[PDB]
Amino acid sequence: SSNAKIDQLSSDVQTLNAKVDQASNDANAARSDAQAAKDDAARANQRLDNMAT
Amino acid sequence: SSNAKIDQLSSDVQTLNAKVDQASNDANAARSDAQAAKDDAARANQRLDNMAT
Amino acid sequence: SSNAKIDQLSSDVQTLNAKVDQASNDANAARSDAQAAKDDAARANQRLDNMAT
Repeated sequence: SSNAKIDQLSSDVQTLNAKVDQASNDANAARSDAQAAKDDAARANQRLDNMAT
Repeated sequence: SSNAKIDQLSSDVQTLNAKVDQASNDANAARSDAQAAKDDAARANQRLDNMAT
Repeated sequence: SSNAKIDQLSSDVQTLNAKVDQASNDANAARSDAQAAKDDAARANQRLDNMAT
């Protein structure tokens, strides 16, 4: 049914919106965590580099 | 065409579902990897902190 | 309205496509950054491991 199909698509879209917003949250969180870790690892390696002296 | 437009939207939705599920996989993987790296960098810095003594 | 609802869904889909592509970019970037950080932290810990000797 045309109306039935439109209604199913409306629900599908809402479900996708929720999934999409959640994927972004996870991605932004990951972007953040990765940035912090990359900096902290860079810091540990700098400290090691200065160890010879 | 109404039916034609509905059919195109149905296909678009399916494509988005696949893209959405893939973005979540990448995000969750990244969240995991970042957590592990942040911990490992934190560990390296702790070991360095204890180096003075 | 059937046509009105179809038009709203078309716009919703386009918005989701943009959000979906952006979430993937963030996720892939995060995957990359996390990989680099995990390697750099692993490197710092290896260097520390060799410190005893």
